Amino acid sequence: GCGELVWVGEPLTLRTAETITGKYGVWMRDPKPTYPYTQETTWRIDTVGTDVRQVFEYDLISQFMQGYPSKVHILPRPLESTGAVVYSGSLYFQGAESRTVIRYELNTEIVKAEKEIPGAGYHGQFPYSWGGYTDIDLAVDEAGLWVIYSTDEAKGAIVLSKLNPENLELEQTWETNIRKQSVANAFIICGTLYTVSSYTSADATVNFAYDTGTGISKTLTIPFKNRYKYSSMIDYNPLEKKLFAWDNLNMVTYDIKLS
Ligand SMILES: [Ca+2]
Ligand code: NA
Repeated sequence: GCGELVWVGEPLTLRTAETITGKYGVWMRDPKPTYPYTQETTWRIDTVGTDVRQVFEYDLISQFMQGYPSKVHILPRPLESTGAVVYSGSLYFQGAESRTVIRYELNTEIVKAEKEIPGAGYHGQFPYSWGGYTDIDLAVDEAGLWVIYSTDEAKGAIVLSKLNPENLELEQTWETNIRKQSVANAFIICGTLYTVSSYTSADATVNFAYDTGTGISKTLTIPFKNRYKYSSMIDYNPLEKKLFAWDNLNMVTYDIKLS
């Protein structure tokens, strides 16, 4: 079931990139798998550079952890930063040098939808604290697809919007009081946005929460370890109920507990 985050486990390393192209990146599974994929299917994008187009796909967890990809997709336009997600058969990613979110259907390699996130800063305006052009961060939780960003009107505070996964329309929007560039990353669990304090520390914390159901903001002190000292991506998977992260070449996962 659902609840408030109360604990994060130790990071477990599932795969380590062998080249500088994977110093930062995004890896993910689909919380709503659709044919021909399953809950084991894994995608990995090494995101260093300026023409990021290769998406590595692995049918099996064993292949993700020990082998070569089973398929490589070449995106039709370059991707920006580490914020992408996979949801219900599509990769949702941000176009390079844009505030455009793109829905790319993985089995057909068809762009099904594109949407400018209204007012969103991009390309170094409202990144997380490490930089990396992390202005726009997609998220999946128990209720579906969201996007995390900021705007000039919000003065750089985290804004989050629920997204229609079919056509990318914004369905509802909330404004927090958390400066986006003051936190290392963020993710959503059960409709509550959580932030991480530091991308370098072994003794970081999950330090803020904003509950979209109640409008209430809280401070937290839940320990969070950046084992390799440079976490570029931290997302939540609601099917596995785990955090997925990318830390200085390493694809890692953290158990959690909800109350
Ligand atoms: Ca995130
Ligand atoms: Na994301």
